[PDB]
Amino acid sequence: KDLGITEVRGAKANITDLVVYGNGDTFALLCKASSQEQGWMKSTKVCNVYGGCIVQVTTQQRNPDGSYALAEALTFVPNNHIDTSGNTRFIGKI
Amino acid sequence: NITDLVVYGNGDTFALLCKASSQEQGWMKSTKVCNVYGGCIVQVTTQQRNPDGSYALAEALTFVPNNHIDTSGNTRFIGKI
Amino acid sequence: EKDLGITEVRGAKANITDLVVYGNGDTFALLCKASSQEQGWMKSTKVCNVYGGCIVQVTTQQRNPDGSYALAEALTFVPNNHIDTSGNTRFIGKI
Amino acid sequence: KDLGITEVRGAKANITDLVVYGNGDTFALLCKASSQEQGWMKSTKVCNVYGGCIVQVTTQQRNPDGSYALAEALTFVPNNHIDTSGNTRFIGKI
Amino acid sequence: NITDLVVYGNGDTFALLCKASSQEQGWMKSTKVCNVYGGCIVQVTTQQRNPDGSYALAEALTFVPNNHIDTSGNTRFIGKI
Amino acid sequence: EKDLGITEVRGAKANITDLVVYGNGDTFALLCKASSQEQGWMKSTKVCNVYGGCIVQVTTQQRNPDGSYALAEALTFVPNNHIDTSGNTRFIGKI
Ligand SMILES: Nc1ncnc2c1ncn2[C@@H]1O[C@@H]2COP(=O)(O)OP(=O)(O)OC[C@H]3O[C@@H](O[C@H]2[C@H]1O)[C@H](O)[C@@H]3O
Ligand SMILES: Nc1ncnc2c1ncn2[C@@H]1O[C@@H]2COP(=O)(O)OP(=O)(O)OC[C@H]3O[C@@H](O[C@H]2[C@H]1O)[C@H](O)[C@@H]3O
Ligand SMILES: Nc1ncnc2c1ncn2[C@@H]1O[C@@H]2COP(=O)(O)OP(=O)(O)OC[C@H]3O[C@@H](O[C@H]2[C@H]1O)[C@H](O)[C@@H]3O
Ligand SMILES: Nc1ncnc2c1ncn2[C@@H]1O[C@@H]2COP(=O)(O)OP(=O)(O)OC[C@H]3O[C@@H](O[C@H]2[C@H]1O)[C@H](O)[C@@H]3O
Ligand SMILES: Nc1ncnc2c1ncn2[C@@H]1O[C@@H]2COP(=O)(O)OP(=O)(O)OC[C@H]3O[C@@H](O[C@H]2[C@H]1O)[C@H](O)[C@@H]3O
Ligand SMILES: Nc1ncnc2c1ncn2[C@@H]1O[C@@H]2COP(=O)(O)OP(=O)(O)OC[C@H]3O[C@@H](O[C@H]2[C@H]1O)[C@H](O)[C@@H]3O
Repeated sequence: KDLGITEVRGAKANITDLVVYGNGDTFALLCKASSQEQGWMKSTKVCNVYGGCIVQVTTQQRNPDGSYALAEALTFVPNNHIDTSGNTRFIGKI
Repeated sequence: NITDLVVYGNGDTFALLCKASSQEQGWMKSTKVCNVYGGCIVQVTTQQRNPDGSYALAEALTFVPNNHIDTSGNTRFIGKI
Repeated sequence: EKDLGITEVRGAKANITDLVVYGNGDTFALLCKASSQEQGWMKSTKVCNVYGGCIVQVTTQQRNPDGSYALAEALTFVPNNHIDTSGNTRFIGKI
Repeated sequence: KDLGITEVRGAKANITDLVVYGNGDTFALLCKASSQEQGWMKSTKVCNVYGGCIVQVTTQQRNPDGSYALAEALTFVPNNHIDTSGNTRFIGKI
Repeated sequence: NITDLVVYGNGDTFALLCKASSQEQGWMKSTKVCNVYGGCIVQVTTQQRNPDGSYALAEALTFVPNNHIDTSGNTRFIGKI
Repeated sequence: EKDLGITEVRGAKANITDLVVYGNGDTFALLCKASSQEQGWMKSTKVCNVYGGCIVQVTTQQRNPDGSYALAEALTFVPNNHIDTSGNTRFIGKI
């Protein structure tokens, strides 16, 4: 598992057998932290919709034996969108 | 692909919005959407295979008012009903 | 092993000899399900109709090669919809 | 793990070292299915609050090696309460 | 009981509502509540210890409008603000 | 092993030599945290302020005796509240 992917173009450039259906950036990356050595990645991604957005938080932790623990959570946020017009993205009023 | 697959009801009740996967790295991630009256139900799914062949799994779900997955083109999107 | 293909209580009672049910075990009614007993997974959506809307549950279970399981659950309230079980195919729609 | 507990009185009568803080029936059992042999239990519990209720779904699956997999989920339901005045409980209008 | 415990902020931001546990059977289940303006945040927690000493964990969270955990008596409850 | 006591990005960068951060890594600001590095667990609440409310995340991680981990996450929207970080103790309150 590559712990530092930030967009679908960087994913296709680093995973040789990646298969993507639909718009791979439907959930745009808001922020992410990872340590390849400590084996973890945490990210927030946002899908803009009519009148609000869908916010996803993701955690993945690699174990010493090579296995993984995973968690995901999701919520709807009214009248906000992720702004992707800057280098540092944020959620704000539509 | 699955010889003994059994489906109850509409197996596409949650229609696929997007998906990424890698068979070698052993993970898949998808978003699926069920259109209902006045809004839609959005499901996110992650599955990761481990080196010993076992799996880690996660799921999350939310309601989105006044949106439907629009399947009228090749690229689906969630938008105003 | 876990039966991954149950669709209602009557079927569970007929296939699980020691099943114990408290209350109405069809409170969360099956909307859709897919499963493979040999590949070892099931995914289902269930709906509990309530006053003014319904509660929707999505459920995933995956069997591992060593016979253990991975599991996930998620839940949301849906206003002004109910599962309709009056026809061959069930659906969520306006109350 | 006892897979068939239905109320806090039955839990105290079967678990010798059980410790309960607060009202142990804050989340009242709505429905439950379990198989001791297949090793699983699934339950819905409901906490009545002002103007609505909190609904919890719980799944626990025992593995061949004696370990467990667990999952939980929670949502708020407006203008409904669990009715406990009958033997078979239901969620309905407050 | 925990010698190296480190707490940041108010360690009781989520106040305990109820809890059940068994040290021998190896599980604990709790509900905790954070009072906010106009409502409260309700967290449910489960932890199960395995025979090999490892753990399974689960968490869930929801917002409840116009309720607070009432801590004015020995038995706490969620009720109208 | 996982550092279970991080409270902000500056502390993570100073204690995790290969940390990589995309975007503003304090987007979810720490509200409260408890951890024991020796017992192997951490529990935290983080808040992302947005227009008209905030997003609240609760996070749990537990280390197992074999060095592996169990994890859980949950998330909800809270209307008309923000985390206030202007004082010694942070709190969620009216915007
Ligand atoms: N809820 C999802 N539903 C469907 N598909 C998803 C979801 N979530 C992730 N994906 C796909 O996996 C790829 C890499 O994911 P990843 O390497 O495992 O880490 P990440 O933090 O989740 O994604 C960070 C960025 O990557 C880009 O492509 C992603 C997505 O195409 C995206 O623009 C992300 O914003
Ligand atoms: N949130 C729940 N709360 C309480 N109890 C639950 C829940 N969810 C499931 N149960 C009980 O387990 C039995 C078998 O479940 P299962 O075999 O593991 O598969 P499934 O997809 O979850 O349920 C498919 C159908 O089975 C029937 O009986 C179920 C339920 O009585 C039902 O009519 C289901 O609609
Ligand atoms: N909440 C559910 N409730 C009931 N059943 C479900 C759910 N979720 C998935 N299923 C069933 O599993 C099949 C394959 O699942 P899969 O191979 O494991 O990956 P996926 O990302 O979840 O689904 C990608 C697409 O597959 C199609 O059939 C699905 C569904 O019939 C669907 O149209 C999906 O849109
Ligand atoms: N979100 C919770 N928060 C705090 N505490 C909880 C929660 N959930 C469960 N508990 C406690 O465990 C005991 C047994 O739990 P159990 O044996 O593991 O199975 P169950 O289906 O979850 O609970 C079925 C019934 O048991 C009674 O006592 C429960 C509770 O005091 C209750 O009235 C339940 O309605
Ligand atoms: N939902 C998230 N989405 C994206 N990224 C996240 C999330 N959640 C955490 N991160 C990143 O991991 C780093 C270390 O996290 P961690 O060490 O594993 O502990 P923690 O309790 O989750 O975060 C405590 C503080 O750490 C700082 O940096 C964090 C974050 O940049 C932050 O200011 C936290 O407020
Ligand atoms: N979402 C959280 N965010 C930050 N920190 C958290 C959260 N949740 C828990 N904590 C911290 O762990 C300590 C012990 O946790 P614990 O021993 O593992 O069990 P518990 O049921 O979760 O908490 C029972 C009571 O303990 C007190 O201190 C807690 C908290 O400081 C609290 O007042 C609890 O009300």
